[PDB]
Order: sequence, then structure tokens, then C-alpha cells
Amino acid sequence: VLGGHECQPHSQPWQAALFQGQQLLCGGVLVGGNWVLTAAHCKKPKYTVRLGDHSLQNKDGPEQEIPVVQSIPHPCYNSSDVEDHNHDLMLLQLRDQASLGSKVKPISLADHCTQPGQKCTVSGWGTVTSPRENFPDTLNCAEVKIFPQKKCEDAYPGQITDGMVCAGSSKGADTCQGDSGGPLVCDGALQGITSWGSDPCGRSDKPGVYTNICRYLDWIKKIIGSKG
Ligand SMILES: [Ca+2]
Repeated sequence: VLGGHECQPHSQPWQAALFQGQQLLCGGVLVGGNWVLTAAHCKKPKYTVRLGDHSLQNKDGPEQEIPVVQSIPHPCYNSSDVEDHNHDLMLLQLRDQASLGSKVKPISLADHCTQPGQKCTVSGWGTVTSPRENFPDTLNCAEVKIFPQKKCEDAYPGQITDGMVCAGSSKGADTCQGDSGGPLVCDGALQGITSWGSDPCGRSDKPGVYTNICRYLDWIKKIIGSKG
């Protein structure tokens, strides 16, 4: 997270993280008790979701390390075409139900699509600098603004679909490598999932690109609304 700051600890109780061992893979969002939403390009055969975390190295005390027993990418997501990022979404089913409270808790899915100029929040453990990477130990937060789609399209010509949403900052706040799969929160709801962006991060002319969650409501709800 460029141009941001260290989040107040556990102020994003929905924040998740994908670990393989001690190696941090991606961010994630807790949208249900046993359900974690992330980016499809983070798919791995085996990994563990960590919740209630702030410092990667240090014990904060909320941490819950829960393995995932099912990975469900979006059926129209394509790993073949690189740079076709459309439908970058995956739901991870947790073996165990998460223990919930002020420190850990699912976030409501946004039932509205957003509007340009909407101020939002991104969080993650991804690099705080770019191009020279610095991966912080503590979760970082930044405020961003929803870009109009046609500015988004012109920023990445031909690469933007209606399942994507652009969010950027004049002062350089942007998601970066290691934040993928993490939350985009607008008005206390989950508006998006960190998908991809430009090189370097935090370019005034290039906003971050997030999977537009208002478009996927019926697919997420169906899977997480099942008997699983
Ligand atoms: Ca910790």
C-alpha cells in the first residue's frame, strides 16, 4: 500500500491474508463466517488464511490460522490469458468457522455500485514503496477515490471490463504487489477486491484496478449462501 499509513490495529477486522507457511501470498477479505474472498490469480492447491492479524512477525493476539478446504475461482476467470484479468475473483472456504468480534468479523458486500469521486479505503501488507519494494510488517491503510470508467478505460486501453473498477489517488495512495486479493471498502461495505495495476504503483495517471463487487453479488451470495 503506497502513500498510506499503518492502520490502527484491527480497524479492518475483515482483512485476511493467504499464507503458504510463513510466506505471505495475497490479501483476502472475510465475507462470511467460513468464507474468504480474494483474487483468482492467488489460487494455490494448499494455503492457510490468517485473520485478526496486524504485525506479521509479532503476536497481536487475535490471530486465527485456519486452513482452506475449498478454492472456488470465478468460472469465467482465465489463467491462460495473461493480462486478461477479467473476473478476478475467488472464494476460499475455511475448514473452521472463524471466531468473531471487534477484532475479526465479516464485512457486508456492497449492494450498490459506486459513483465517481467516492472515497474508499484499501489495506494490505503489500509493498509500501515502488518501484523499490518495501514489504512492511504491519498492515497499511490508504484512502482512494473511485475513478470513472472511461478514465479507467483510457488509462488501460482495451484491458478494462465492467467487472472492474478503478480507484486512485492524486497524492499517490495505491495498492501494489502483495495487496492483491485485499479489500476495497467504500462506506463500510466491500466495493472491490485488489486485482492489478500499473508499474510503478502510485502513478497519478494510472489508478489501481479492482474487481467490481457489485457486479458479482449473485455469484458470491450463491456460493456462500449454500450449505457449505
Ligand atoms: Ca501478528
